[PDB]
Amino acid sequence: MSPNGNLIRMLVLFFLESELHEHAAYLVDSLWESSQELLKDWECMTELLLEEPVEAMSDRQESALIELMVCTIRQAAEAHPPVGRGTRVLTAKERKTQIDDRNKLTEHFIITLPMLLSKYSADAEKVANLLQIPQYFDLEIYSTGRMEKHLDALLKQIKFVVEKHVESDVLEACSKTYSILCSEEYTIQNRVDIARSQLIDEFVDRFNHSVEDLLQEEADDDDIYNVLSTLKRLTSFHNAHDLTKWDLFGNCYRLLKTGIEHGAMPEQIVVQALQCSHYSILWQLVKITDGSPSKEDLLVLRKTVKSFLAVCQQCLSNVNTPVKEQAFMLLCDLLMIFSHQLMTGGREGLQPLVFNPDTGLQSELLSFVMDHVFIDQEANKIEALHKRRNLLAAFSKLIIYDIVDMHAAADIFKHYMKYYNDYGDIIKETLSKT
Ligand SMILES: Cc1occc1C(=O)Nc1ccncc1
Repeated sequence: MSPNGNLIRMLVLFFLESELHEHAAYLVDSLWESSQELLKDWECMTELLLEEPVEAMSDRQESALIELMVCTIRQAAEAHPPVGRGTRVLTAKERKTQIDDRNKLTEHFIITLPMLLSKYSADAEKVANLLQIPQYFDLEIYSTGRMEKHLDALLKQIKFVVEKHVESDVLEACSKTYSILCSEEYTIQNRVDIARSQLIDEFVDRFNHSVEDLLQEEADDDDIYNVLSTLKRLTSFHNAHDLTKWDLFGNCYRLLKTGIEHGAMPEQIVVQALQCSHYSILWQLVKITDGSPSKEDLLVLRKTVKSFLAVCQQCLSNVNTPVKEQAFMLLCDLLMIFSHQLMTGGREGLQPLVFNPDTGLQSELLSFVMDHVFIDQEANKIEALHKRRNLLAAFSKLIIYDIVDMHAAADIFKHYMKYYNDYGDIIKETLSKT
């Protein structure tokens, strides 16, 4: 009870103080054969986190307990070592345990996860880590346990969280949590759908008034905060939720047009308005793949796509390189999606939606690569390199399927590989003689 609480308090200290385990997931996995009983005392944990002391817990150790708690909850639910330690056939008794564990952590965390979110509402890192939990719930128990009350509680708290936060980690964690609760059962489906589309509506109104405030305006620092703040939330959700019924593309399109014309739109507002527009378009495509869509259906989406390909192209010329990257990424996505590939799986109705990038665009997709993939000059650089890598791999796809001139490409890859082709073999010797 407090005998387990001491063992957990010390286990959190051995993790932080000793870089003998870097990764929580890996620590827990290693101790799992040997200390399963302790690592699934979930009441003991939620207690430590929620209770006031009689030695108090410091911000950093709390964070660590929460991260270890989630890792235990996974390993119990999945009943297999995490990604990186995997090698998968359970015995009668292993399976029987998995079922009993899942029941325990669900019954428990349904009750307690709302209270954890409550208490730690402003700690983005903590909230995002906590919201990884419902994915492991036996969601049917929101009916079985007559536990309707606690589902309202969770939803009340996910509201507070979205209303308080703008970090893309938190928001995404909030979007995924809805997707999980929202479609997993029918019993609960209806309830969640309502909470969601209320949450949305509130943020579309704010966004829309915020858009108007800004474009009508001299433009206040607040005018800029309000537009961005709301957009971010809607962009986050628009990935896994189909918000097409609210014409978001419309207002994003204006934001982007104003930033090109008068050239004075904040860089984060542009990037978000780009991403949000893209998500608008993919969900427009999905409805039009699955329906039996008419002529005008197609042609109205086409104009939307060309008017947007235009915006992304123009946005390559934005001063702020983050814009350029977003611009580029969406161009290299969209040009691939709205290729002739779109007439695979018998879907040759979609011919009018196909796009071939003109010369001027192809040349600017060659530009960016020389200017922003292949550049002259800690952990911010290994993360920066993997991105230019993705920007290039996304550009690679366009070259292979002849959507940009495959020879103009090759000549840039020639130019920058020059020293590998000129002096590489003489480097080869070196790393076999030293
Ligand atoms: C670091 C590196 O990256 C690519 C090539 C090399 C390289 O040549 N390293 C080296 C040269 C001479 N002695 C020892 C090592």
